[PDB]
Amino acid sequence: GERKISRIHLVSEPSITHFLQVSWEKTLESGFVITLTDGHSAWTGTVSESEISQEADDMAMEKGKYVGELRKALLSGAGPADVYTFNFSKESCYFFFEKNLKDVSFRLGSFNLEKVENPAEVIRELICYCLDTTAENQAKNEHANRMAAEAQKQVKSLQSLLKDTQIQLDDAVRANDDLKENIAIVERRNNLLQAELEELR
Amino acid sequence: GERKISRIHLVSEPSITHFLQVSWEKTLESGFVITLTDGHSAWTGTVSESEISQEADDMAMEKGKYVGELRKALLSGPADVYTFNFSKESCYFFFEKNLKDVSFRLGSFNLEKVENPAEVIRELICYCLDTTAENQAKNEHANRMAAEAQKQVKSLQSLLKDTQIQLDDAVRANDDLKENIAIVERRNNLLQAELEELR
Repeated sequence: GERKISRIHLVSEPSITHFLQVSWEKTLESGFVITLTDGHSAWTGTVSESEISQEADDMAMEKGKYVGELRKALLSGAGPADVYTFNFSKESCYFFFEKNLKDVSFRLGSFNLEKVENPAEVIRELICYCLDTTAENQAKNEHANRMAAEAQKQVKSLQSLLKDTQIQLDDAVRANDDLKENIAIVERRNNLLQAELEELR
Repeated sequence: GERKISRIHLVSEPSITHFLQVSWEKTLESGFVITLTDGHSAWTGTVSESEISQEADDMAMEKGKYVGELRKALLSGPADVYTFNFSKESCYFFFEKNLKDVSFRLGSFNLEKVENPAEVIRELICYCLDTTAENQAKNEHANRMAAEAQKQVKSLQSLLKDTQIQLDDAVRANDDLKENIAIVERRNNLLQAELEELR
């Protein structure tokens, strides 16, 4: 499947950066695993397709749009706009977040995240993912750069060749115009000469 | 400065991944800070310029070559060329280079256990997220440029062929025209000749 790891700010624990890892198979709508960690402990919960539907109708908003909101809130980086606000109770292990508008805010979602017994394993796997992804993109970046450089050389050569050929074509066209002019002239002369000869014979 | 985070396996804990974070100003030779973590605890030590030089002379190895070995061992080849050992009791960390039929001690330093491992780990994760993001963007951009350039190549090739077909056709047409000009001009010459004979 695929995953997105983001920096998150919890109102309840405001002085340190927390990390939110969300993973899903093909789409977020199919359901997803959501993990929260502070670099020491880790809380994990699973949200099902039906639970997404449930949360969507509790707010009387269309399911698809709600999934879009889930994407913007959970899968992106929270900017200065402060559109979304995040809270987590370590007692109830309940994770809830609001959307902020002008002059009003409403709860956009909430889920239970069970404290894991193996936080270090989760953290190691997370870091490993980041390392692997970096490596993969670095290799792909080199190949892409190789291909780009090669293609760019070919582009310059092809530009030159195309231009030269275009010039030759223009020359040939002008030549063709002049030639048709001359054939007309010479054929007209031929008619007149035959005429002269016939009238004199 | 600079930083490199690498995945390593400790001989004492073979199935568990540890992370080695090495940071240095301009070169590894200047000295470096090294942190080891298992995602729960963290150990940190500092290696000085002089300590590197000393260890190099203790091994009767040339300074540059030893620094090169340190780079390959700590910042970077075939699997398990280098092997890592750490005692959590004595906080003694040593690493060897392994060859066929021989292995030698490459380096060793003391790492004090930090009281704030979570803070260290969070900072490390933050760095990883940034680097991952940067390379994702950089790769994404690179693919855009590559795809664009290759598309341009194909389009130009196609366009070149079409233009070179048009040119060939135009040239042949001109050939036929010049052929005809010659023929009719010959006829005219003969006709003028007749007229002259009749004058």
